[PDB]
Amino acid sequence: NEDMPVERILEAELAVEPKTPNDPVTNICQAADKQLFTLVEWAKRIPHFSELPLDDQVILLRAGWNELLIASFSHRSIAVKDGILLATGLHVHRNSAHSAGVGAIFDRVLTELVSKMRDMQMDKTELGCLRAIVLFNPDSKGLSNPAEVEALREKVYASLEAYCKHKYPEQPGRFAKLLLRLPALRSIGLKCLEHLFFFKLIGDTPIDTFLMEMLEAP
Amino acid sequence: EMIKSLQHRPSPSAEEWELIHVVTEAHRSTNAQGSHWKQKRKFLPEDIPDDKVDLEAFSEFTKIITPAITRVVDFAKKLPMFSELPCEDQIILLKGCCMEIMSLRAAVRYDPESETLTLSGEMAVKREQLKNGGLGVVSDAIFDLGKSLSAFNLDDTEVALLQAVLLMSSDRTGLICVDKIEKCQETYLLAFEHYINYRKHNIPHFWPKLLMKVTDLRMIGACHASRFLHMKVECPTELFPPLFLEVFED
Ligand SMILES: N[C@@H](Cc1cc(I)c(Oc2ccc(O)c(I)c2)c(I)c1)C(=O)O
Ligand SMILES: CC1=C(/C=C/C(C)=C\C=C\C(C)=C\C(=O)O)C(C)(C)CCC1
Repeated sequence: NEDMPVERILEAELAVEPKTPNDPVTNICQAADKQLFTLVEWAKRIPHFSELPLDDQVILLRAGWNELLIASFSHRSIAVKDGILLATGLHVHRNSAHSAGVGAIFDRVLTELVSKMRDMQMDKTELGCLRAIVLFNPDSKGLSNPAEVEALREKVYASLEAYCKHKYPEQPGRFAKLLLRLPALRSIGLKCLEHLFFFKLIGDTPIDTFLMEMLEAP
Repeated sequence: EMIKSLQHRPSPSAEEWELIHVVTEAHRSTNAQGSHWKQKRKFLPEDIPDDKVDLEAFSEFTKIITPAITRVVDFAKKLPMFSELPCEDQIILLKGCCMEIMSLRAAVRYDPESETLTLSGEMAVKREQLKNGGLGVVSDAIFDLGKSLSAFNLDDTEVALLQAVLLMSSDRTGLICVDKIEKCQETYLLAFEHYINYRKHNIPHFWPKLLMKVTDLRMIGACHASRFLHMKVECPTELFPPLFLEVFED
């Protein structure tokens, strides 16, 4: 039942997340670089992540970093009206996004992610779990034994479903309402990555060390 | 307790069976070839892109695609909480989910002995054939889902309910009913969960394992849109049926 403890997962979230240039695209890139450090910390603090081969740990984090970071900033922004809150304490607004041309994907984030997490009042335990389900992706190319990864993902499905039924018995379809936020994140995360490479090539947007390392081959 | 507790993993709570039945039949009537799709199976003769579109295989698709989109419309029409939706709001939902439902409808008719999907229940096509005829790498994506969904042993109700879920996405651009559409999906999911509990599949974690396929479908949709733009370059817009243009152009 708890071969993946929701409390151990919620703890990872709290261990990295605290309590609540000019170019928005550059500011977001700065935030992303800082968070790539914290991301690996959070990852190691998730049950059984550190037990996988070191190359697999990399494979998984290299694969889901975008979606993970997107989810994490989107949940922090639940308060932040019409805009997004960065890990650098900075705020980026809908209008400023449009000015940078990035208004289309930004509107998608605010709507499909922030709004939906806000409307449903998504807690940090569920967030952690969704992020953990994204982390544990067996479909990732090159991992030595994906069955271990798949098993760990299945372990999160179980624990998250269990927590949902326990903490929210009134909401009988909360667990599916949460899982259905993942197609939106997969879709959004993919377009954000495209823009990132488009901005990486133009050269005009300054991408820091870790973010760069993600945007290049290993 | 124990007894009070052992009323866990529920089955469809009465009204849910009315819903299950309306939808199961909405999909049953709209699923082109019914119980005789294996019997009425017409293999496409060996003629087969990632663009460089094989117009001979593309033509056979453009033929059958006009009724296919229509069925995806018919099914939605029959669902009462959809029928009750505004002019705009229900066209946005119909545009967004069209290809998802079509791919899902195609993927469920995959047979591994022959390595073929069955378009509109009439035409059986191979991986190379669907690719070269305009779908390109979207073909592999549909084929791979057909392999993946085979283990799930989905039935007419499962499919019908998945279709209703794909249709009721509150995460589409420019929606005004919103919560009205969101609660429609909420009800349909709850029923789908219960029907799944009732079905008792030989698969552990079936419900989440299934719901994750929504991403695969959502992605088959998104790639189709880009794959359509590449078709538009490689064409003639006159080759595209007006309905196909209605759904996909914009
Ligand atoms: N088979 C489904 C309906 C369905 C019909 C056809 I033609 C299909 O192929 C496509 C679709 C879009 C395209 O642009 C091209 I080029 C080919 C698929 I995938 C599905 C059913 O049974 O309802
Ligand atoms: C390339 C790009 C984007 C990608 C951002 C990504 C991939 C991560 C952001 C992480 C942050 C912002 C972390 C944090 O604050 O903790 C978005 C669409 C959002 C803005 C414009 C273009």
